[PDB]
Amino acid sequence: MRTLNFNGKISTLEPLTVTVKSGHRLPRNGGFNAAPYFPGTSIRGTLRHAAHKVIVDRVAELRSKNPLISLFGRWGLSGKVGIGNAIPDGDNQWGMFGIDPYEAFITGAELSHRMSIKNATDEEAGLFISALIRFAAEPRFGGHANHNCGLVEAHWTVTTWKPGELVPVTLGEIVITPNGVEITGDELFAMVKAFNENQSFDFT
Amino acid sequence: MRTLNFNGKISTLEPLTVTVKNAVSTSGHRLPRNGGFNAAPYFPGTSIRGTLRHAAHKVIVDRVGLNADGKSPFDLAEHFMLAQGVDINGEAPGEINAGAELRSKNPLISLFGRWGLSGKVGIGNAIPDGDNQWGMFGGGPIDPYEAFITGAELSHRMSIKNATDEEAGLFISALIRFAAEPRFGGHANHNCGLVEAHWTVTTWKPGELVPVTLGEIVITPNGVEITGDELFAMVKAFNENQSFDFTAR
Amino acid sequence: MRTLNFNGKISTLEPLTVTVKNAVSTSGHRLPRNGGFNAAPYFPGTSIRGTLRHAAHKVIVDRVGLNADGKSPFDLAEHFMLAQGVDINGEAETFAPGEINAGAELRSKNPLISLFGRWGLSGKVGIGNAIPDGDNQWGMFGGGARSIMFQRDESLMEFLETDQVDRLERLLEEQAEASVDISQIKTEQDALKKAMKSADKDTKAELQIKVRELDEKIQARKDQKQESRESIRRPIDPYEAFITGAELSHRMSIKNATDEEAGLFISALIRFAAEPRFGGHANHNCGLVEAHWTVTTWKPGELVPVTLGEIVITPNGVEITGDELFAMVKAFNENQSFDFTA
Amino acid sequence: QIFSGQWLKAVVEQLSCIQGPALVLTASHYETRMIANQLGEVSQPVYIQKAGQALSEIIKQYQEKPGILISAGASVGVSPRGENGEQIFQDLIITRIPFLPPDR
Repeated sequence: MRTLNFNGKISTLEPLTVTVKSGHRLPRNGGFNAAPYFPGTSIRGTLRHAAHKVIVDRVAELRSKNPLISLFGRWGLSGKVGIGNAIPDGDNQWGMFGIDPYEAFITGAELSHRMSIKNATDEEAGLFISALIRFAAEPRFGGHANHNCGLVEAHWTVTTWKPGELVPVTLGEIVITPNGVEITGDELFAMVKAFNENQSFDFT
Repeated sequence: MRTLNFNGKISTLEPLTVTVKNAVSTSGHRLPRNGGFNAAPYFPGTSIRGTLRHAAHKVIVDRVGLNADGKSPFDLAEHFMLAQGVDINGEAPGEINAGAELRSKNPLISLFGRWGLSGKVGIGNAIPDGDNQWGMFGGGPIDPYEAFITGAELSHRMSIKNATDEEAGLFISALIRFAAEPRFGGHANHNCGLVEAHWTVTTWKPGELVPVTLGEIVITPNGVEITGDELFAMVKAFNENQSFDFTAR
Repeated sequence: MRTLNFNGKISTLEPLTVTVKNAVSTSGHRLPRNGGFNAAPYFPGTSIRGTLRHAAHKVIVDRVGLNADGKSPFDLAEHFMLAQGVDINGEAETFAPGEINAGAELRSKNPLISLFGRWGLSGKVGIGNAIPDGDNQWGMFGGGARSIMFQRDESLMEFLETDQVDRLERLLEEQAEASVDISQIKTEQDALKKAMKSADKDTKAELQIKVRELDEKIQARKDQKQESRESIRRPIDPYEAFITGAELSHRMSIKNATDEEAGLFISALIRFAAEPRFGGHANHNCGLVEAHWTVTTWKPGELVPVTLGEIVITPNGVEITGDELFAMVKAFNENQSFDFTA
Repeated sequence: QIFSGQWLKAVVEQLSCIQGPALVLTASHYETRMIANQLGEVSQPVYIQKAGQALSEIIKQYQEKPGILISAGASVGVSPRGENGEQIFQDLIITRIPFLPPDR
């Protein structure tokens, strides 16, 4: 039932390009001359694909049956998960790279990123972490497949907060990198085991 | 029985949107605008008020307790009264003085009123400090929704009017519990709504020329800092008051 | 007996709204317009005058003080006369002999009735309407919509008992079929509405009666709904209000005000500054304002008015300038010759 | 536009004294509605021209069963004649001369 906040950083080893779907610019974070941001729509799309293909690999009342739909949700159903955007930290650090050139963050970019699961139960909340570990096999956070834009590393400090108390408790640290997936916190491992041990699933 | 004004800023960690049917037009989800066509968007006080009212409802049902089955003793009518103030059961001159003890035994319904019962708390509209702190978000033919930007400073101001120690402690506890999920508006997907905010709770004894700051309450993703021994005093006053019947109206 | 003109501005810290019964119509909540449909809306002087009168009444009951149990010495009649201005015992008559030259003494004994007047006693204070300085500066606020608590968030299902869950589901189903019933009743209603206006004379009378009985039918369906007597998930009518920071020029004047009455007015503004709230929708914190007034007097026979000071109401405090206003407040506070029971 | 009640009583009285089908040409559809309201339908079927209706529908309502037809406006060179053609209303009641309102 814990509401999990994944506050953390995304480091980029490659120029990430978005708005693949007048020129090719990044979405404007207010006005025109303000900083850019990497839209959370693509991040939650990647997490949707990850959860979809992990449940494919394996196999309120609706929520127990389908942890995927509990996380993300259909139109009628409220999804617990929400994936914010990636905001650059410093000034400049983005450029016209790349045929029409496209706008991208420089190699080495570090972005502050926020993801959250409302009122997550350990069963379905394990699915999100398993989606990130199987993401780590194919770390795609870009919009180009021919130019393989999207290679990123990202370290997320999971901070749950039982409501009422003054401070949140850090469950652990989830790091994704081309070397693999690194996980800390015994209770996060137990959470993903909870996910594993149940088998409650349904297709979409 | 003091008047506590909560004056301060909300800094948005992610975008912040509200689909108010009044503003939204054929363009799409337009933010409420605080004027004419080219005014400065404002985050309605109704949205923050609902969020804090539901936080107060959740803390009330938590402090009342949960049975072994994990269920709250309140019934549907009482739940709707506490969060929505809607008279599900539907049951005056005899009420002229019944408001005193109805407020005394039900601090929540005193704080956030019901139909015919004036609420002590007033939760205002958050208003941006600078300019160009609002844009379109949600690119994916998909309607882009209007929202504020990360780090936008919205000047907010609540005010609890003639609140007691339990009433103010209830509001502070509601802010503590809201700070667990400090999300405003909607767009839970895309993580829009989460804010970190800080308010200086200043009171003002009527007659005095200048108000006195009881301290600062700060809501940040790493915790909720409550400064000023007076906010703690009202919080523990609310917590230890064992004389609240939440089944009256 | 000096005339004080409080000329100044009210800046709107939180949206300023008021539901004037004339101004509102079935079209929607509209601020009282300064003449016609399309004029610049003003904040009524009646609302400001009532707020300041209640502030002065609270000032007077605080200065008189409370007993050990905390009950003011005044009775219900005295409270209503002091703030509400209505006589409970009928001791108020206009243009009656006997009250000639008793008004001055009553005003000296009762500065509140002197300032705000009663039935037959002219009020010395006039609290003008607030006119916005610039165009726009008014718009639709509040709105929103009530919603089903458990549909918005599902964590509240784990708090409600299976019988209460059943009551919830029945509430939903019934509210939905009632909503479609009211929907088609409204379709008939609006169809009628189309002819309510386009019609001949007293042909429409019948249609007025038809809509009245269709609304009694609506009430009947309300009673039929069971559980909630109303529609839970309903849209809220937006209310027109002045935008935050709106500059509203305000002109108040106290006609031939003694230093005592002026001091009572200034203390009333001081106490009002503790909760600087005008108008309604206090649930949305509407009405909070900061206001600066330049108090200027005009000795009759003189060509120019002299400025006795500026009174600035701000969330950070009450700023009083000029020794004249301070002397007025001190004169009001020091005077122990005030009988509020006459 | 208030019609004196005494005149209404007299008009209904003379209308009911008719022993056969009749054509009442009132001046306003408002007069049509007040006269219909004041009538107790003691006579054979009373056919009324609703404000902004079409006369010919009441015409063919009236051919099948002749009676009392209160139809303001109407006329414009029309006649409730029967099928082969015959005078099927021996009486014609012009309640008031259709005096045009004053037009400032």
